[PDB]
Amino acid sequence: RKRIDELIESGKEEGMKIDLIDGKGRGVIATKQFSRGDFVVEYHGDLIEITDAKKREALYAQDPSTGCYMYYFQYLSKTYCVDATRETNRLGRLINHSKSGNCQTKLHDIDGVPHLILIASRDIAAGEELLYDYGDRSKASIEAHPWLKH
Amino acid sequence: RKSKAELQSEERKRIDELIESGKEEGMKIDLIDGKGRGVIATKQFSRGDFVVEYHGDLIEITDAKKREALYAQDPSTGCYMYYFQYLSKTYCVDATRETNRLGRLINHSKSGNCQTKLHDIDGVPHLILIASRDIAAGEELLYDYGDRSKASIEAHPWLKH
Ligand SMILES: C[S@@+](CC[C@H](N)C(=O)[O-])C[C@H]1O[C@@H](n2cnc3c(N)ncnc32)[C@H](O)[C@@H]1O
Ligand SMILES: C[S@@+](CC[C@H](N)C(=O)[O-])C[C@H]1O[C@@H](n2cnc3c(N)ncnc32)[C@H](O)[C@@H]1O
Repeated sequence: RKRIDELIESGKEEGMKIDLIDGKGRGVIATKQFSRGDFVVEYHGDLIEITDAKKREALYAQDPSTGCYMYYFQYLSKTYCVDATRETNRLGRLINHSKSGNCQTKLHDIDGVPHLILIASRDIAAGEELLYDYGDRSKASIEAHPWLKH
Repeated sequence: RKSKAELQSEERKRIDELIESGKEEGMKIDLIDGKGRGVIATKQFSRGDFVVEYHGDLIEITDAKKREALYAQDPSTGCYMYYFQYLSKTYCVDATRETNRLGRLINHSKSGNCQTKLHDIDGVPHLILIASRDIAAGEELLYDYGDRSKASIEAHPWLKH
C-alpha cells in the first residue's frame, strides 16, 4: 500500500514514454523494468458517478465512439466511470489494448477514495509497449474496432 | 418555362425532402479491413448528387470554454462530431450515439468521393454529404473529416490521406 499510494498521489508516472506505434496511434512504452504486481500507472481522468438514466443510456450508445476512453467500475453500490476523453499529460489513457496485455486494472482504495490503477500482470522489460484488456465492449464496438478481439 | 428562381426554389425543396424523409437509399454497411464499419454505394451517384445527411444531435456551441473542451476531446471523440461556423453561430453535430443512420459510419479520405455542404432549412443548418465526382456502385463512400487537432493526427495518422 505505502509506496503505491505515494506514486498515485504525486502523479509521478515514472518509467514510461509516449511513442507513435504503427496501427495504434500513440502508445506507452516502458523505459524501465516493472516486476509482476508492481504499480505501473493510474488510469487518470474525470471520475463520474453514473446515477442518471439519460447519462447511462447515452454512455451505452456511445460505446463505439468513446468507450475506448471510458472505464466503468462499481464501487460499493454505485456505478462509476473514469472518463479519460480529454487530452491531458496523463499516460494511463494513452495505453493501448490487448486481451493478453502485460498490465491489468485493479481498484485501489486511498482512505476510501477509489482509484483505478494498472498493475504489472507479469515482469515487464524496458522497451515493451504497455497494454491491458479494455474489457467489455458492445457488438458495435467490436465491429468498429476488431483489434478488441486480441 | 419556369424561371431560374422557381427552378432553384424547387431544387432546394428536393434536398429538403431527402433530408426530412431521412430515407438513406443506395448505401449499405460493410466491415472493412483497417477501418471497421464503412458505407458502400449500392447505386451510382452523379457529381453533385445528395448522398446522405451527417445526422446526429445538433448542438449550438455558445461558450469559449466549451469550444476548448471540444478541442481537448478531438482525438477521442472528434471523428464522430463535426464542428462548423454558420453566420454568427458555431455548431457541432454530435454523432457519438449509435443510431440506424449511415452518415456517421462513413470513413475518411482527403481525396474522398463525397464532401460536406451546409443546407439551411427554416434557419437551422443541416450538414450534408454530396458526391464530389461520379461514384460507382461498389465504391466505399469517403469524405474529408476536415480540421483536426495535432493530437488527433498522432492518434489517427490515416487523417493525412
Ligand atoms: C465516424 S467513424 C466512421 C465509422 C467507423 N469506422 C465505425 O465503425 O464506427 C470514425 C472512425 O472510423 C475509423 N476510420 C475512419 N476513416 C478511417 C481511415 N481512413 N482509416 C482508418 N480508420 C478510419 C476510425 O476508427 C475513426 O475514429
Ligand atoms: C485509450 S486510447 C489509447 C491511446 C490512443 N492510441 C491514442 O493515440 O489516443 C484508445 C484508441 O487507441 C487505439 N487502439 C488501442 N488499442 C489498439 C490495438 N490493440 N490496435 C489498434 N488500435 C488500438 C484505437 O484508436 C482506440 O480507439
